Parts: sequence; C-alpha cells; structure tokens
Amino acid sequence: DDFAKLEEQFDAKLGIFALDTGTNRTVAYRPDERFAFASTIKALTVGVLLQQKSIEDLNQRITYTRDDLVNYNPITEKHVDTGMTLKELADASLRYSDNAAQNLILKQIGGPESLKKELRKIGDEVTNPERFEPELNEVNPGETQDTSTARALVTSLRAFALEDKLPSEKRELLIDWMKRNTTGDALIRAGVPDGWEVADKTGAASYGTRNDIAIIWPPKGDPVVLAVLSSRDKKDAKYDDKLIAEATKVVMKALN
Repeated sequence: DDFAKLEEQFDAKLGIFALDTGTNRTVAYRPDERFAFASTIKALTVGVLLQQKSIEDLNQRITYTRDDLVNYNPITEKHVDTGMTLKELADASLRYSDNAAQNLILKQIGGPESLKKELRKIGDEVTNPERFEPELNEVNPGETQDTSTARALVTSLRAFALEDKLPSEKRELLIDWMKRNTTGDALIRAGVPDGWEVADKTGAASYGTRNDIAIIWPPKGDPVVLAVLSSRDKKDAKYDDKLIAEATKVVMKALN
C-alpha cells in the first residue's frame, strides 16, 4: 500500500526488489515486471569487463575520435587527443554515466550479444542487452530489448559485487567506483540515513523511466541490495527523482 500510494502520488509504475543479505528478508513490488534498464546496465558491463581482464590489463589505452562520441560524453570528450585506459573508461562510465565510455567498453567485450552471453553464463536469463548507447534507452511498452526486472538486476549486481563472479580485489574496484558515483545524490542516497554507505548506478530512459540500483551498508552488518525502477505511460513523460528517494524510505522501514 505504501508503494501503491507512491504510484498514485507520482503517476507512475514502480518496480522494487530489495534483499537484506544478512537475513535473506526481501521487499518486493512488481519485482518481475520489465523496465528499460537504461544506464544501470553500465554496472553489469563493468562487472563483465573485470571478469575478462586482470587489473594490470585495465591500463591498456583506448584511442577514439569524435565519431565515437554520442549524446553524453562528460569525460570522454576531454580526452580525444590521448585516448583513455580501460580503467579510466570504467570510472567515467560508472561515476559520470558517460555514454561513449559505455560504447567503447562494450566494443572491448564483444558488443551487446557478448554481454548477453556473459550474463546468461552468470545465471541471468532475464536481462536482455541488444543496442549501444544512446538507442538502448528507446524502449516501447511491451518490447523486451534492453530490459530487465528489479529481481534480475539485484541478483546480477549481487553476483558481481558481493559473491563469486569476481575475485575480491576486482569486487573492491567495482564497489569503490559505485560508492563514488556523482549522479545519485537525489535517489537511493536520499532515502538512506547518514552514515549509511551506498554504491549506486542510475539510469533514465524514454517513457519517463527513472532507475537506481545499489548496495547499502548499514553501520553494522550485512549489505542490502536494492533496485528501484519506474516508468510512466507517456513517451516523453518527465520523471521526478523524489519518487526513488521516497520508495527507498519505504523499503528501509519494511526491512529495518
């Protein structure tokens, strides 16, 4: 009902899945409903990059031109002359949500089809990568290309960052980058208490899709993995970040 109320207040559809890794208790609301994953996929893509290369291999430098730049290249647009290492691209993709960075990394791992294959290999039969940035954000209701579910995103995030899909030292890199994101101040971050560390990755897509996935660490004990996804039924609808922040407070209370 608290979730239903937010859906009424915000004129949107919410998809939530939260797992308290410490007790295995869960919070769910339309947990298996499909939504455009938008930039949240950047976290899963780095997870795959990491599995594929040693930490030392991340120092390989990638060269590119203005033709590789897309609609949003905050970091990437500043380094055309020299290129950037995979480590720098990973940083730009995750903390700045750099679109070109995502496309360059994607090309390194073999494209959306290879990403798909690697996720399947990890146990994710739901997430469906198909396109590059920025076209992946254009998803119509009913379509399954470039979509996932709250349940699948948390399972997959959890696998890479907390479990055995990656060795400790690589998990540490992913977590550090996510903990240091610069785009999620108004989402999950705003619905958690002070002193609670958060690692997140945001996204926005057509139909007012507004998403945030994260791991939350209370001062004491096991982390909480959470996905908050949302959409509206107008193609050019606008989103309201406050929805995410409020849904998060409901989750914390439901688990706390």
